[PDB]
Amino acid sequence: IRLKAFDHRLIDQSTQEIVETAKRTGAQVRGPIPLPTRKERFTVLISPHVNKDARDQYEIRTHKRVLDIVQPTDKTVDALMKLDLAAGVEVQISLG
Amino acid sequence: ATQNYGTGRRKTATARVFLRPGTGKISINNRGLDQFFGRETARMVVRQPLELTETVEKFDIFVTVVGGGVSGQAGAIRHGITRALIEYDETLRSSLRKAGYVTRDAREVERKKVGLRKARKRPQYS
Amino acid sequence: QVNMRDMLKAGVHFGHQTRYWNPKMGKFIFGARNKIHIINLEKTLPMFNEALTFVERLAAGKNKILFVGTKRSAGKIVREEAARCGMPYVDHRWLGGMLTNYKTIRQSIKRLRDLETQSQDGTKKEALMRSRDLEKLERSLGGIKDMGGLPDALFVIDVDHERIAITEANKLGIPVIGVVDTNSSPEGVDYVIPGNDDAIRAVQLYLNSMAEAVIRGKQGAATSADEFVEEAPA
Amino acid sequence: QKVHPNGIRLGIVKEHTSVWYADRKNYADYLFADLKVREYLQDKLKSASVSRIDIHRPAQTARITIHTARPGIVIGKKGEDVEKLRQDLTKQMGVPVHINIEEIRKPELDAMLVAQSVAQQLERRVMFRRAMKRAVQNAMRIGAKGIKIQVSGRLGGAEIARTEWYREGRVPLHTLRADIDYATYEAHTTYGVIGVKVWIFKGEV
RNA sequence: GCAUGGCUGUCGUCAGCUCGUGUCGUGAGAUGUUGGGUUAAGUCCCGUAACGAGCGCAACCCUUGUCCUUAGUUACCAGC
Repeated sequence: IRLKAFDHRLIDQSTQEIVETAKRTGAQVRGPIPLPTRKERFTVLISPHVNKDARDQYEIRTHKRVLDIVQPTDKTVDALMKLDLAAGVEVQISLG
Repeated sequence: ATQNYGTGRRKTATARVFLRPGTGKISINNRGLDQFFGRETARMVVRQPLELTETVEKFDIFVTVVGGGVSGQAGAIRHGITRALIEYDETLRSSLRKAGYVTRDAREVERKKVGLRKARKRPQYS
Repeated sequence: QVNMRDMLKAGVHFGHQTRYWNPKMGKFIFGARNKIHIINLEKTLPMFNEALTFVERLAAGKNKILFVGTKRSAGKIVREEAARCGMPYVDHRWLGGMLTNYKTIRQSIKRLRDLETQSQDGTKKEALMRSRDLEKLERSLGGIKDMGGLPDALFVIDVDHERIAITEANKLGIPVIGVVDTNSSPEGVDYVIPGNDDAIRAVQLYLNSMAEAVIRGKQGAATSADEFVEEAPA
Repeated sequence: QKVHPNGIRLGIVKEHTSVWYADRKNYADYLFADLKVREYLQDKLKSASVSRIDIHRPAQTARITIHTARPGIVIGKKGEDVEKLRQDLTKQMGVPVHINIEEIRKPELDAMLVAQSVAQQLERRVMFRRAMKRAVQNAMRIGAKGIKIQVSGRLGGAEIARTEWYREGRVPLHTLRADIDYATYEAHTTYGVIGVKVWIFKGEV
């Protein structure tokens, strides 16, 4: 299982929404593993007509997060996907 | 047992240092110590905390170091072995706090800032 | 009290010097013995008894009497023979603008009514950051717990030291019970006491008369608190 | 000069107005939808004052929560505007569209709702200060702890660019812990262009 | 761009800039905000016709440096 979102106050708060709501149904799912983080810097110029040394630089992040089942016997999380997706979490399934 | 685990980081390096009783076995990344560090003064700097605590002949030393620069890995071992020597007791604690070996060197590189060219150098005006 | 040996033994007669001097006071002087001015002994006690007459006249009339004159040397008798339910007092320097800027002081007593109770809780240095300010507010606003109205009796123990309160009194029209000396001027004060402020005995024997005359005023007010409702002895 | 009071606190105080993840091949094909939605909706809802238009993207369609302080004007006789726009938001945004409407109880404590009224008053030829001394005290009988309102522009004069500045209460701006609203709505008079800035300060933490 | 909004440079990341009520002055003003000590700092302490409040400075945020807990694939190899 792999998860992609934009802020750690969603994506690392929806794993407990999956770990609790799958281990309850009997199957063993281990602890989630972090991945390296995408970081993209964007330095943009700020003045309309030119004054070059005034700048401003941003950064867009992307948090990744990987789950790991042990015994696949539950289609419970397959129906509870619209619940576990909330606003900006994308879940590609790797049911190991 | 008597295996002792020692880590140490200096200038974005990282060295696994294992320490156990032996007879002068100094091996790093499956290489000899004189062979690994080619023609530098830091061949003796890795021995400087060892010969200070008069244990140069009494241990096996197994070192695995990753990353960093050439003479930055040699500093990682020197900080790394001092943490491995103080797993025993605090008898050699005062022999190394006074020696200035235990403190990790915090001096890391500084980022380029806009307007400037280097970290602090700026172009010439008139 | 009215006794003469209270006046003789306390050290009332002596003045400051002969060059520290004011001829607006010089009507009430007796001599210049050994280059130190001797105040008059015979015009003091008729003035002094009639001052306590109007203290007692106010004290049974449900009002306030204010004790001032904060010197750290000899003002502790003002700290001591006060602090009861009918008389406020002061402990530190008189604040510039109190009777005239009383609207501000109503806002600054709001902090005083909390930081005693706020020290129930007591981070670590953050408790000391607010319990430090409780000492200064106790040093100045501590003697006044009354709020509302203005004090109808200002008892000034030293006129030369505090011209601030006399000016702010006469802008509002409240009686000022001053104790002048040789060098200080007898203007601005209402009921004069031509006395002295150079001994611990004289500053005490002026004030045992004042706090006793308000107890009998409160004893007179307790005599008259039944007169307010019942009319048979009223 | 005074970096924008949302762009320094996205994080510790406020959050985005639109949350959706997108791949690097479709990221710039959802932005151009969501930026000509907001130019569309405010030009239709010029009355029935609108403060915030949030957009979520659930699985494969949409969700929109339009906020008005007067929902009865928009939902008029059971959604005669709601289903009429929901037909026609799909024509700009090919997914099926949800439309949801909440209330903005205490309308005098959000900066967009306040600053739209300033443009209304200053285009009725109301005095530049009698409009605004009353538009701050009304927003101080209930609610906020500090308000700044700057009114800059032509201000009726010949060649005059003065700035009215009136403040009440406490407004910090170098504290990231605080909670500040901000809005700039403009005004087109019969001469000149007047811009209005609002800095409603709600409670801190 | 000297009809203006918006957005940026500059003095200068320099330590200042103002108000309420009060008193002094015929008035424009002034006092608070000066004095002694001290601070990167109008930062603090003691003083004091002023008592307070705001903007600022500080802290709140990010990152780097130490350790602890939760986590082990695609990362990791001390033991096997």
